[PDB]
Amino acid sequence: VPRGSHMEPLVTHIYTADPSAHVFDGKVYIYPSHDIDAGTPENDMGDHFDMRDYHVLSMNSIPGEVTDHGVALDIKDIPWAGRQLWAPDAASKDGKYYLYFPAKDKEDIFRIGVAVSDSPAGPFKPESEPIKGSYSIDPAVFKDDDGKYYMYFGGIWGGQLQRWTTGEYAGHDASKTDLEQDDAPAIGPRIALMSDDMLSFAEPVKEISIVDEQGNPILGGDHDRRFFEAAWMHKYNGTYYLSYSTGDTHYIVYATGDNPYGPFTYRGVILNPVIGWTNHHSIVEFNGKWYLFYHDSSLSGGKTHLRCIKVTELTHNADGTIETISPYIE
Ligand SMILES: O[C@@H]1[C@@H](O)[C@H](O[C@@H]2CO[C@@H](O[C@@H]3CO[C@@H](O)[C@H](O)[C@H]3O)[C@H](O)[C@H]2O)OC[C@H]1O
Ligand SMILES: O[C@@H]1[C@@H](O)[C@@H](O)CO[C@H]1O
Ligand SMILES: [Ca+2]
Ligand code: NA
Repeated sequence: VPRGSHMEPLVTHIYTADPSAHVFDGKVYIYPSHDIDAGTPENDMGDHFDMRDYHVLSMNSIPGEVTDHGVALDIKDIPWAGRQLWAPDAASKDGKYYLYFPAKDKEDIFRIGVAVSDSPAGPFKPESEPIKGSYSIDPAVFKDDDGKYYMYFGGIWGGQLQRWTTGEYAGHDASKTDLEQDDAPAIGPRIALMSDDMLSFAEPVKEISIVDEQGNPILGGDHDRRFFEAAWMHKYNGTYYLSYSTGDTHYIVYATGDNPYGPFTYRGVILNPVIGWTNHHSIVEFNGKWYLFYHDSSLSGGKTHLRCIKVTELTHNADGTIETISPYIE
C-alpha cells in the first residue's frame, strides 16, 4: 500500500530511525538504522540503542509503496565491530554503492566503516577495518556538483566526539558530554574529502566552524544552536546547507556557507522537537520537490529507542531561507 502522504510512519513492520535518503536509479533509497527492543540499560551514553543490522528501503514515488530489501549488513559479519550499528549513509560512484556506518570497535570506541555493493539495495560487503582516521558517529557522505565526495561526521555525548581533540581517543573516563567550557566555541562537526576509491579519507580530518549572524562562534553553552549529532549536507541555489540535531534541545537546525568546509552561519530551525528524545533527518530533492525525512517514537507509543521514519515536503525560499516544520500541526 502507498505510504508518505500525511506524515504517517513509512514502515510499521520494523522500527526505523535516522533516515538517510538518496535518489539512485530514479528511485528514493533510504538508509535508516533498524531499531530493536533489546531491553539494554538506558543512559546518557546511549546503551539503549543496541541495533545489530541495516535494512535498505526504497520508494518509486512519494507517496508510494515502501520496499524493504531485507538485511543489507549484519553486525556479525563486520570483523572490526563490537556493538551498536548507529545512523548510516550511502553513496554511489562509478557503478558501485558504499554504505557508511558508525559502530563501536572492540575497545568500545565509535569508528566509521564502509561496506560495498553493486546495487543501491545491497547487500553490502564490509571492509575488514574501519576507515583510517575516522571516529565518532553519524556519517553523511555528500557528492558535490564538481564530483568531489565529502564525509561529514560526529556526535557529542554518547557519540564520543568530545574525546577526540588530539587525533587520539581520550579514554572511557574522559568527558561524557562536551568540552565543559560553555564560553568557548562549541565543538564542531568533522569533514574530510573522500579518496577516489571511497574507502578512505583523502586529507587530514577538519573541524567545521559554525557562527552566528554576527560572525561569532556558536558557544558551548548555546544548546539551542550548537552541534550535537546527525550532520547532513545539501546544496540549493549555490549555497551549502549544513543541517544537524541539537540533541538535548531536540531541534534540527541549519546553517549556510559558500563551500563544503564552511564556516556556516546559523540560520534557523528545520524541524521542531518530535515524540521521543532523538531527532535525526535528511534532506533530498526528488522529481523537483524537496523532502525532509525524519523519525519519531510515535509507533512505539513514545519509546525513545523504538522509532519510525516519516517524510514531509520541505520549502526553500528563493532567498535561501527554509520554512520551519513543526511535526504535529495539520
Ligand atoms: O549519543 C547520544 C546519547 O548521548 C543520547 O543520550 C540521551 C541523553 O539524554 C537522555 O535523556 C535525559 C534523561 O534525564 C533527563 O532528566 C534529561 O532531561 C534527559 O535529557 C536520553 O534518554 C538519552 O537517549 O541519545 C542519543 C545518542 O545519539
Ligand atoms: O546515530 C544515531 C544518533 O544520531 C541518535 O539518533 C541515536 O540513534 C543512533 O542510531
Ligand atoms: Ca545521518
Ligand atoms: Na524559521
